[PDB]
Amino acid sequence: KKVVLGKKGDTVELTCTASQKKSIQFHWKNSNQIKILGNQGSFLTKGPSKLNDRADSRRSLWDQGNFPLIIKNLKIEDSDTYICEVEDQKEEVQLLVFGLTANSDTHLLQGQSLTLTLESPPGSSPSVQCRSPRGKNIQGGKTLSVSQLELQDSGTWTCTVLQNQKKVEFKIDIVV
Amino acid sequence: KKVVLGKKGDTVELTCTASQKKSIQFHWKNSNQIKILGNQGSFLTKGPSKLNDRADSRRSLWDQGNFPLIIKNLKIEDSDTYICEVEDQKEEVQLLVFGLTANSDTHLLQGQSLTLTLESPPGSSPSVQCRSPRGKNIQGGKTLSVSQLELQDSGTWTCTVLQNQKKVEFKIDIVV
Amino acid sequence: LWVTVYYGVPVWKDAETTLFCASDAKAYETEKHNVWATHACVPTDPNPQEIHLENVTEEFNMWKNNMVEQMHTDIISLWDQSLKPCVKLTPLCVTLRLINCNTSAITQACPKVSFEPIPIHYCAPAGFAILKCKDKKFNGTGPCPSVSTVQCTHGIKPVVSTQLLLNGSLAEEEVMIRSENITNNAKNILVQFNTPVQINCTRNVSKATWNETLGKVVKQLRKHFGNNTIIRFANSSGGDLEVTTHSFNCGGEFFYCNTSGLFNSTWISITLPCRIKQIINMWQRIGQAMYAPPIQGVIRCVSNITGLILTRDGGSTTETFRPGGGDMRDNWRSELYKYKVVKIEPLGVAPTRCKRR
Amino acid sequence: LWVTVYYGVPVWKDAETTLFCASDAKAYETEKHNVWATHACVPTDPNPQEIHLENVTEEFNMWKNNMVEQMHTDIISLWDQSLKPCVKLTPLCVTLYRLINCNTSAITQACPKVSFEPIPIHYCAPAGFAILKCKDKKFNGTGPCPSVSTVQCTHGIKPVVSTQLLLNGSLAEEEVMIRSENITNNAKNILVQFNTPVQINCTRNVSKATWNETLGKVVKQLRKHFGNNTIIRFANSSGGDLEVTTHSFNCGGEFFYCNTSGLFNSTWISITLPCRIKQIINMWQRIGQAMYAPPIQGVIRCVSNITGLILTRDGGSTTETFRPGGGDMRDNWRSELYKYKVVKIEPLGVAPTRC
Amino acid sequence: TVYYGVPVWKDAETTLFCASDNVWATHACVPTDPNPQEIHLENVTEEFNMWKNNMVEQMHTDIISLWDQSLKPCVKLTPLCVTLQCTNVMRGELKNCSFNMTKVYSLFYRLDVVQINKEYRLINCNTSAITQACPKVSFEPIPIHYCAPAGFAILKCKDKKFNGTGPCPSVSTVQCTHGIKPVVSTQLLLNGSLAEEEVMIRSENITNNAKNILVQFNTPVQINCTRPNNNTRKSIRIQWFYATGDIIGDIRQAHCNVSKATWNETLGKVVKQLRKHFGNNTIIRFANSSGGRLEVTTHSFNCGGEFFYCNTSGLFNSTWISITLPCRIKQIINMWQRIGQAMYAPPIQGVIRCVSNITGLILTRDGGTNSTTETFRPGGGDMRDNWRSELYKYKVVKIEPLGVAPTRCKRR
Amino acid sequence: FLGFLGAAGSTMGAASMTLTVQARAQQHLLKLTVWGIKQLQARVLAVERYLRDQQLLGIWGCSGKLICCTNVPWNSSWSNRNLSEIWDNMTWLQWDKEISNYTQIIYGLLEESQNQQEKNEQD
Amino acid sequence: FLGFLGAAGSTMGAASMTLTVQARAQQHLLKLTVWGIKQLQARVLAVERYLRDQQLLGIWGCSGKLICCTNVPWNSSWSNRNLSEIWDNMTWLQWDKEISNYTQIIYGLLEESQNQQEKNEQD
Amino acid sequence: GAVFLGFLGAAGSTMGAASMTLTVQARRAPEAQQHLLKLTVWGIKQLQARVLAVERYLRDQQLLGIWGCSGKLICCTNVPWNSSWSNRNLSEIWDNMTWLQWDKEISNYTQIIYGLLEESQNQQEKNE
Ligand SMILES: *[C@@H]1O[C@H](CO)[C@@H](O[C@@H]2O[C@H](CO)[C@@H](O[C@@H]3O[C@H](CO)[C@@H](O)[C@H](O[C@H]4O[C@H](CO)[C@@H](O)[C@H](O)[C@@H]4O)[C@@H]3O)[C@H](O)[C@H]2NC(C)=O)[C@H](O)[C@H]1NC(C)=O
Ligand SMILES: *[C@@H]1O[C@H](CO)[C@@H](O[C@@H]2O[C@H](CO)[C@@H](O[C@@H]3O[C@H](CO)[C@@H](O)[C@H](O[C@H]4O[C@H](CO)[C@@H](O)[C@H](O)[C@@H]4O)[C@@H]3O)[C@H](O)[C@H]2NC(C)=O)[C@H](O)[C@H]1NC(C)=O
Ligand SMILES: *[C@@H]1O[C@H](CO)[C@@H](O[C@@H]2O[C@H](CO)[C@@H](O[C@@H]3O[C@H](CO[C@H]4O[C@H](CO)[C@@H](O)[C@H](O)[C@@H]4O)[C@@H](O)[C@H](O)[C@@H]3O)[C@H](O)[C@H]2NC(C)=O)[C@H](O)[C@H]1NC(C)=O
Ligand SMILES: *[C@@H]1O[C@H](CO)[C@@H](O)[C@H](O)[C@H]1NC(C)=O
Ligand SMILES: *[C@@H]1O[C@H](CO)[C@@H](O)[C@H](O)[C@H]1NC(C)=O
Ligand SMILES: *[C@@H]1O[C@H](CO)[C@@H](O)[C@H](O)[C@H]1NC(C)=O
Repeated sequence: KKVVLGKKGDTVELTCTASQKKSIQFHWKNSNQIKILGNQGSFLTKGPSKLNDRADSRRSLWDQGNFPLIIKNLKIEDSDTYICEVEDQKEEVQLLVFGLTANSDTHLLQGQSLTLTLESPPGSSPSVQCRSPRGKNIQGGKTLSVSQLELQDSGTWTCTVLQNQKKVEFKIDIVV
Repeated sequence: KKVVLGKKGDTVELTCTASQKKSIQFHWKNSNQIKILGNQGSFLTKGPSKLNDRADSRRSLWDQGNFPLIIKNLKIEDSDTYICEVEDQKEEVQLLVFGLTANSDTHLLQGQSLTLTLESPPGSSPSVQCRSPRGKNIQGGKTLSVSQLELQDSGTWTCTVLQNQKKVEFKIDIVV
Repeated sequence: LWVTVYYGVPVWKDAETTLFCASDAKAYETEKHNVWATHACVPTDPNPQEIHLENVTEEFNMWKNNMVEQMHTDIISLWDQSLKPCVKLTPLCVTLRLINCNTSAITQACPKVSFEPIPIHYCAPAGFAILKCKDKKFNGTGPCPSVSTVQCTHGIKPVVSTQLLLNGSLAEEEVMIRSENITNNAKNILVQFNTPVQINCTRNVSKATWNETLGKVVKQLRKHFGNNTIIRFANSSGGDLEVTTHSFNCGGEFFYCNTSGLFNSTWISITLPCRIKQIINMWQRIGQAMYAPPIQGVIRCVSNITGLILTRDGGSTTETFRPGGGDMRDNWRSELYKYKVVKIEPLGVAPTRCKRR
Repeated sequence: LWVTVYYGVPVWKDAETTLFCASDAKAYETEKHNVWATHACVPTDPNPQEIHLENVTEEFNMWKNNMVEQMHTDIISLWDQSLKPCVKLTPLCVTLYRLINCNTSAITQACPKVSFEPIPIHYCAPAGFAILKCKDKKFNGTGPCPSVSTVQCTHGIKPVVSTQLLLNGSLAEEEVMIRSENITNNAKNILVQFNTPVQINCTRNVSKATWNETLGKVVKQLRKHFGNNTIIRFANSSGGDLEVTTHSFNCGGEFFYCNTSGLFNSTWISITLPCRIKQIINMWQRIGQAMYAPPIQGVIRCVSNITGLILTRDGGSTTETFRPGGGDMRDNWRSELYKYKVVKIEPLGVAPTRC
Repeated sequence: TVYYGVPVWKDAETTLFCASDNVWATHACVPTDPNPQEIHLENVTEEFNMWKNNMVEQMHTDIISLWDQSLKPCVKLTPLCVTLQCTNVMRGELKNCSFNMTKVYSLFYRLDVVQINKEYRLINCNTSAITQACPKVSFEPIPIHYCAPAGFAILKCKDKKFNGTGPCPSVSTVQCTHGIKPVVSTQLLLNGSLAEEEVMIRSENITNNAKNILVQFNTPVQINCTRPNNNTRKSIRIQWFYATGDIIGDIRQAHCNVSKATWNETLGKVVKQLRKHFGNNTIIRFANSSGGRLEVTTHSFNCGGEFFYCNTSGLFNSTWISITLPCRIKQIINMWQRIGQAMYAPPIQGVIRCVSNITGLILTRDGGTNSTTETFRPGGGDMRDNWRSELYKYKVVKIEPLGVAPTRCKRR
Repeated sequence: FLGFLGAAGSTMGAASMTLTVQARAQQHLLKLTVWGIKQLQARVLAVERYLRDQQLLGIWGCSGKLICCTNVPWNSSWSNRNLSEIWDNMTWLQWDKEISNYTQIIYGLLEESQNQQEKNEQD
Repeated sequence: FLGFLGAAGSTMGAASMTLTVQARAQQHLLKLTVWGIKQLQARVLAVERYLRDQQLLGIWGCSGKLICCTNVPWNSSWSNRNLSEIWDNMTWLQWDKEISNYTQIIYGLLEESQNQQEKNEQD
Repeated sequence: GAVFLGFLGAAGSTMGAASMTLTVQARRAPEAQQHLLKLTVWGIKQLQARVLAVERYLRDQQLLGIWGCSGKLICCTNVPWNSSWSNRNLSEIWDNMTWLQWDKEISNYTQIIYGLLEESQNQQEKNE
């Protein structure tokens, strides 16, 4: 179950390889067997989904046997399984996409509580340990509440998505 | 033996029959085996008879299988049997002609005898049944003596002369 | 139990052979399609000796055909040589899994010339013959009850169109809908109309003729389906603009006509807003092309609508079929369905009825 | 006695199939004759093979020969291609005895002045067939030929249309010959072949005392069939359409018809013939009429030799009179190919070799 | 017992036909086949002697036959030879001639017209009727492939060291020969096929003085000659006969430009190979044309339908121990050394520029001067060798797959 | 002369007999010469195919003959079934599918059996 | 094909001895293409006819043998004369006439011979 | 059409390689320069080659059926195998001698070889 995590608004890459190198018909199906994207000859047709503008494919590599699917401006509901059937195999790919951001815009002072928002996706077992390089190796779930705001409480380190021994990186917006 | 009858100067249409409908060489012969009319490919030739200036055939009908013989301005001495030679038949047809005229065109009185002239073909057995509009079916020889001239004596007669059950309408000049 | 060998028996076998085209090219027209036909295509057969075969059961597979791919390549050669892209951009885009990769631009001679698609028959070479099953109830796979051997196929126009097949063949009995595998989506729908649907393009589709054909196609679908979950035509799915729009070329100009209005009927005269774009993507191969601006002359194009392409959608009620296209192989499949190349082999194998040593 | 099969035994059976034409057509001549020849014929073989046969007797019947029909149909096609009548009438007279007007259809065609020059033609049987040729000079037209020889392609025939006088080919080998289906029957034509050609010149005229000598030879041959009595006589042509009454032929220019009374006016115990070019003809190919353009102003001269005669005797009642009246062109083509028969090879057999 | 189907070749003779890509130089020959098949033959050593080979003999027959066919189509000039009253007009050596037609003036060179008795006339017009060169036709050489009819194969020897004789390592079967340039050239070859980097000399008998020596250079050398002549052309009736016209400007002998360095280096390779053939210790020399019949003495070639005789005796003469060059032109003709009719080529209007590459050269060894000097005077005049040089690698063969070989067999 | 095609889908046994005696203006010239040559190619290709077939039958030990029998066994793995039913309700076209995967095998075995037969006859 | 009848008119024995061994500008362009097409069609017809005859002889078992003996005996119920008289007095030309009334039996034995040979090979 | 072949490897080695080869053998007109008629002409040449090939094959097959082979690639006769002509060792003429030069060595008398073969078949004829 290969899985990727996006930044919930960034451009993420999903590829299924065809070792035959022929640029043949392919499509993309979701967990509900709804078409989302594929080719027809040498063109690109987007399936009738809710991600038509949101996702697209890299046409240039079709001749060389690579048929990807690239989604831009990601969001929480995009987290679902996808399938390639380039000749007959049903190569599956798992996608669990969600981001972590802040909610306390300006009402913050010395000692007040800050709030964090995590898009918890249904049907997953994650453990968020988003940290900073300046010294905030904080452990928390949804809300990131700290009693004191020192110099070691800001920045962005490698976010530990921790979904089946896989790690990614994305941004945390806090500056001092 | 088919027999046709003439009126001493009219047209007579003797007929052959082409069982193949191919317009193949034929020749019209007489009882003395003298050629009168003949086909040569798609042309038309006349043998050395007494009808060279008289004989004629409707050329257009040959291709459909009809090979007619036309003898315009028929005369009594020309009354002879004629034979087709279409492919192998010796189809023999006979032509008989005799002219009923009046030697006294106008020299006649009320009750004066009348003389008729029947230029019969020699070697023939006509049966002169003059079917006259007076009600007098005259059975006589060459001449018919009319011993009375009445006002009813007008009108063209039809002296139907039978010969082996061969009849044909006749228009003789009897006008008053 | 000793096998013998009989000879001369009638045995056919499927095979792949190169085919030669027989187009009736006048050869005295400046239009490039005709001169190409003189360039690589022979003239048509003087007299076709079609031999009917009776009591023959032949498993026809209209999707596992060879003529479609051969004529695919040949028509690519047509479109490259004739309608030369005077600005053509193609990604050579060499590999080294991600790799940055390049696009090359080629310039050419660029004349604005009318494209007249005269029929291009395809004839099998010597030693092989094509088979056509003449049953009007072919469903795309299985035995064709009546089969006849021929040397040259019926004249095909090398039309290029999307979402609407143009200048194509006509079905005899019913407006047939054919798919290789209808039970599940992602496989195209190919439709053949009994009656041509006239269209007018200038710089309109006659109603009460398209509507009855839609009634016929929904009747056929409900025949294939269970008479419930009524099929209704809907919008184009989306993606590349060419597949979403009715794209066709006649007279050297690319016309992209929005067809949403005609696919806006729910089943239990109309004018089309056509457009012209200088930038295209060739059906032949991945890339983009730039062409000369259109000529000022008003272009009147009248072409019969003969085929229609749909796509199914997965469901957990009423069916919705989206217009499809862009796979020109499927396009000429709709016209060359009833054809199959075959090679004859008189040699055969026998039963055991012999003892000779 | 055991049946054994032999392959290649010399066995033939008479049978007709379509023969193929062979002409050394130049193909660079605008005259429609060479155009037709190059369109529907093949070049003659440089090495025709003729194997003589010994101790063999075959029965030849030129009158019932059917290759002549093939040649006649082919020349009808040739004439339809070459001479295009620019006024053409053809009787239809559809029949359901002059039942209808039988109005002639009035096709009008192009009217070009194209030269019509005869060229030699050969007929070769298709592969698997043979064309027997009777080399015997005493062949009286029908019956057995004591000596025969096989050759695939017959001698070059010039297809020449003409009435009352054959010309331009088919010279007799040794003696003047008389041929007829039935010499006693008057209707059947009598073909006469000349041992020596008499040159005839016609201009926009025949050599005398050579015509007389050939006529004397012909009357000798005729008396050989007759009882040496009943002195032969020639006279006025019989009568009918102009084409049969007078010598009709064409040479490059327009066909013309020439009075032949001077040619046939002798009773056997330089001659100039008045000739008139006409544009109104009766088509020999099929029943009908045609009209042609006026002839070219340039002087047209034709040189030919009268190699043949067609005569029909008068009916019997004394003396015998012969008149020239040959119009059915099948007769002209029977004269040229009187000695050729199509035959099929059947090289198999059965013999009792007792294993 | 017989072995049907076995590949065997017996060297045969067959009449090959044209393959060309009004002008008689390009007559209606068959077009060159589109995909000339070529099958290599491994481990096949085929005996060759292109001096005696059947292909060279039958190719001489075919070449002679085609030249005979190709000469006739042009019209003739049989009766025009009459008495001519002419006056002479770097000596120009041009005579203006008048002949009484009711008088007409034409221009002839000194060499084409000799004195008769001032009074002038053609050399052999009375003896051999002169033929006019058709203005429509042009004398141009094009590559002419040769194709064997059905049932015959063409063998090609792809060996650099071949020399035209002896066993050949690699051979191939080809339907149509490579393009042959029919070029008229004496004691020299023009625009022929490029040879191997090593220089080949070929001779039927190296010791024999009678047998010619033919040498093919590795690298083509430029031979372009120009005749700066502004001539015109006249319509003099015999039927409109068309002859030389008046002249404007000054005449120049056609000067040919050759690079001295590359010519010297090519003949240096040539003398190296000649030392190989005749002994390195022996000293080899070169001399001018030997002499004899005027045509064979000088190099004879054609450009623009006009024949220039390069008797540049200095060029062939290269004395050794082992630039611009002038030439004449001629209007009277003895082609293929035929004793029959002599056709006449009138001049073409405008300058004549001829550009070509030297590809070969022919000499004749002097009788032996034994081991002291080996003079190789330029020899030629036989048009057989020119076509012979171009196709040294080609031969004709027939297949007779009917081998018989002794194997044990009893059967019945 | 060719016998390329024949009877249709029918009892292969009956067709077994049928073969035995079954068969043993011009407007533009450029259209004729380029099309007639194709049909002539078809005829000559059929002739060459017949010659190749006869050659292969000969190297199998039976040239010329149309119904050739020689000693070679019917292997059980070659879709063995009741012979009678193949004779009644089976045709050559349908039966071609059932033996396609064994055709090269049977060709090879018949070939080496012919080689063995000729070797034994010679020696 | 027309070579064979060269032996006609000779005694059947000598004829069969001979049978043992019998053969042991646009002007040029149009000449090459259409004339060639027809000339070559003739040759193809020739070879096809010869192949048909060879095939017919092959069905009888005597493939490629000019002379051969088949095991079926001569039908002697119908009138037939002695062998020595047959081979000497007559010649092949009128020998077709003696069997012309057998033409139906000809068509019989021509098929019957092959039926016998195939029944021997099948049994 | 079996007259077409180019493999000539068995010559130096054993002839038996040629025996395997023969057994294995047993089992667009651009009109730019009027290329249409050109393609027709070249097709005529090729088809003429094919028909001459089949005619040549039949010509050889008639002769091969004159002897007791009639189409068999590997024939068998009862004539003596050499011992009177090219009396070289069988091993060297079957395993070392090149096929072409072997065929020349034979063509020294190949005509009389064919004559004796015909005599052999004649003797086999009417053996009874
Ligand atoms: C499908 O089949 C239809 C036919 O049913 C076919 O339509 C045809 O298209 C051609 C191409 O445009 C039409 O030909 C036109 O004819 C007119 C009148 O002769 C010409 O003037 C046109 O050429 C000029 O066009 C410009 C004027 O706007 C000029 O400026 C320019 O210089 C050209 O010279 C043009 O050739 C033809 O009339 C129709 N036939 C019909 C409508 O019946 C169609 O092309 C086929 N294919 C498709 C994809 O539809
Ligand atoms: C029988 O065979 C003879 C063999 O001589 C044959 O004679 C030829 O007849 C023609 C027509 O009468 C003769 O007339 C002319 O000959 C010249 C020179 O060859 C040609 O140029 C002529 O052709 C043109 O003539 C017109 C001149 O203005 C053109 O307008 C016209 O279109 C023609 O193109 C014409 O042929 C000819 O000389 C003789 N001789 C030969 C050798 O041709 C005769 O026709 C044959 N048939 C019969 C029934 O006699
Ligand atoms: C072509 O026509 C075919 C008709 O034969 C269509 O058949 C499709 O076959 C697939 C098989 O892969 C069906 O998918 C399901 O497969 C499961 C397999 O068992 C378990 O696997 C999955 C995970 O992989 C799991 O989610 C399941 O719940 C199971 O635990 C079966 O159990 C299902 O019953 C079903 O077979 C498709 O459903 C089936 N199609 C249809 C319409 O039923 C095929 O779809 C056609 N293809 C195209 C492109 O048209
Ligand atoms: C077509 O008909 C055959 C007949 O048995 C059937 O097997 C096949 O599934 C059908 N295909 C479709 C797409 O309906
Ligand atoms: C007779 O006329 C023909 C023309 O058809 C001519 O060739 C021939 O020389 C003339 N003379 C003889 C004796 O045939
Ligand atoms: C002959 O022609 C030349 C060149 O045109 C001219 O110079 C010369 O004067 C002419 N000769 C006579 C005698 O006119």
